[PDB]
Amino acid sequence: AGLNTAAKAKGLKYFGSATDNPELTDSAYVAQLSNTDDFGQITPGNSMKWDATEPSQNSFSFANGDAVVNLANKNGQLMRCHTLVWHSQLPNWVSSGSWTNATLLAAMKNHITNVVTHYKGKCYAWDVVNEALNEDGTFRNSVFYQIIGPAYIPIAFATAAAADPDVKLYYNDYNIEYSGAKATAAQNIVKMIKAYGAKIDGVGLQAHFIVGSTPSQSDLTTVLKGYTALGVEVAYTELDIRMQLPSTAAKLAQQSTDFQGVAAACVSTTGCVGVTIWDWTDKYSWVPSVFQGYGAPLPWDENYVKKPAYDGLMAGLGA
Ligand SMILES: O[C@@H]1[C@@H](O)[C@H](O[C@@H]2CO[C@@H](O)[C@H](O)[C@H]2O)OC[C@H]1O
Ligand SMILES: O[C@@H]1[C@@H](O)[C@H](O[C@@H]2CO[C@H](O)[C@H](O)[C@H]2O)OC[C@H]1O
Ligand SMILES: *[C@@H]1O[C@H](CO)[C@@H](O)[C@H](O)[C@H]1NC(C)=O
Repeated sequence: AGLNTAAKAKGLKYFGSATDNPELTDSAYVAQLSNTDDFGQITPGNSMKWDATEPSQNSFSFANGDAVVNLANKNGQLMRCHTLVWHSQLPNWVSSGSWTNATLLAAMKNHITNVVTHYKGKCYAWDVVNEALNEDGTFRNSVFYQIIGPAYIPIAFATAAAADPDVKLYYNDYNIEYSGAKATAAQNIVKMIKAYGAKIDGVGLQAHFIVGSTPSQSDLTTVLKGYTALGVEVAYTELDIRMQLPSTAAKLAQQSTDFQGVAAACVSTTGCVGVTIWDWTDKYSWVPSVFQGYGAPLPWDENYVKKPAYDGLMAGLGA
């Protein structure tokens, strides 16, 4: 009947979509987001980030995040919660602080404890740390890495695990979906967390790909298995496949085969629990404002109509 029913038929936990609060006032959008044939899981695109949830130190703000959880709860959808420690979308107080290891650690831990406890029981997974790596596999020079060092990553995991012992704790990153230094470094982050003694349950593969330059099914699968071999689960967390504009029939067909291979890679890897697309309609994609000249990244167009990519995903799911 749809992407999520097809996904569950193959043993995945869900097919899902990100969303954001301004889109929840569009009744046609909400109708399809709420179609559980297609979406069994929701991620908030913005309202669980640090700037949204802790705009001032120890001053938490949950209304916008809770509005997304309320929509998922209405529909019986699972939630992925996104994201606790990330260098982007930080409030001014974090980025402008004069910190010591001890003072920034205390602020970070308090952020994690508060936000994870707030959403205790409500999340399938958290993206505990996002985007910790450079492309060469070195650590990104975020405030957290500059002040705390590598230990910030396992400390974050351990803090989240104390606050909610049942939720799956993920490390989430982009360009870790294909073989290379960054993916190896992400495997090493799993290993480092466990060597510290902290819990990590999953690796989140963003999957922000480009039409005609998408990793192949074989390389996707080799990489997924490289993480599941470590005793963690995997998911594609932010899938979109942006095209160089303008859209054409040929590019739409190529985008279908690109999405097809991602779904098929996940089915072929035991331990791949699901796929989340980063929103579901081109109308609301983040892409065009960030990647100049690119767009039309999703399985529905800006008029809420299925594109050939929808059929590619169904075909990759074996439906
Ligand atoms: O609305 C936008 C969001 O869709 C966007 O989300 C980020 C996209 O890049 C991924 O790497 C991040 O993990 C994800 O949160 O953030 C910017 C915002 O304007
Ligand atoms: O906020 C960041 C973006 O800067 C980032 O961009 C990558 C760069 O390498 C690629 O071409 C990949 O397709 C892009 O998505 O993307 C993720 C986002 O976190
Ligand atoms: C910060 O302190 C923790 C001990 O609380 C430690 O694990 C970490 O390595 C320290 N980092 C730096 C740069 O001192």
